[PDB]
Amino acid sequence: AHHWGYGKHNGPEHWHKDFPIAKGERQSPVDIDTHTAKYDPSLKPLSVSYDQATSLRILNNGHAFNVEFDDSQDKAVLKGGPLDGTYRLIQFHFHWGSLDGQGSEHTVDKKKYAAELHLVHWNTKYGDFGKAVQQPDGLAVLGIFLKVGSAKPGLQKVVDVLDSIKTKGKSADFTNFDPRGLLPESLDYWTYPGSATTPPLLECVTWIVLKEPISVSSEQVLKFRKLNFNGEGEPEELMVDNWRPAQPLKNRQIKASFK
Ligand SMILES: NS(=O)(=O)c1nc2ccccc2s1
Ligand SMILES: [Zn+2]
Repeated sequence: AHHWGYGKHNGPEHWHKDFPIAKGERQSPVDIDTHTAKYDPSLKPLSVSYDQATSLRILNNGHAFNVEFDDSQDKAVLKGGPLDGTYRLIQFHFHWGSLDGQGSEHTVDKKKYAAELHLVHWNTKYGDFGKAVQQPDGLAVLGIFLKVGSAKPGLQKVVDVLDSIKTKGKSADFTNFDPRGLLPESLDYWTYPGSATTPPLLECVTWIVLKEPISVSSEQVLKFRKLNFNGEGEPEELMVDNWRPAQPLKNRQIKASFK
């Protein structure tokens, strides 16, 4: 079974041994060089339709926590932008640092943000998530940077439940959470073809990374950093620095939706 992580012996630099696609041609995340990203006037506005999103549960999976959604019909969908077709929200999660100066997976002109939110959606033309991840256009991940400043009121419900899912394998009911409260004002974005950022690192993702970060408070992110990678009763390993660093861009172009 999987033994990868973000510790001292099993971290990103080791993943390729079990998952050789780690050294593939379309791996994520990447550094976004803002000057080299070309404005593409053919890119459409992003359609984020979360009005009917139905959250169910929050889970500490040992590498992050996932806020899970009922994806058994088109309730919360992403379309437009660079996408063809309709992509259904399945879960969101975050990556964050041990300090505010790191935590994001994507970087912007080498800048690291304190954290990064990933809203994961699967292409409905493939019928289920597990089939979608086997396709080059199977997933669309909306990435949103977090900076530390003013609190995000829409995040507080998430923060407050974390004490109940401290350790790996714990979950809690988490209904009625509205992901719209995690979105910045602007939907300007960068897009490129890439991969999942955790094993198995499948090359199935159209990345949509919003330019505008959301602000969260230092107290909010401090509570992320109280989570544990370990299971109950095991030696405490704080869940921090659960980010994969930037990977080679290779033969890819990053496009901008904005001038
Ligand atoms: N961190 S992320 O790319 O949003 C992501 N990682 C994974 C791993 C397995 C399946 C899907 C995804 S989507
Ligand atoms: Zn992620």
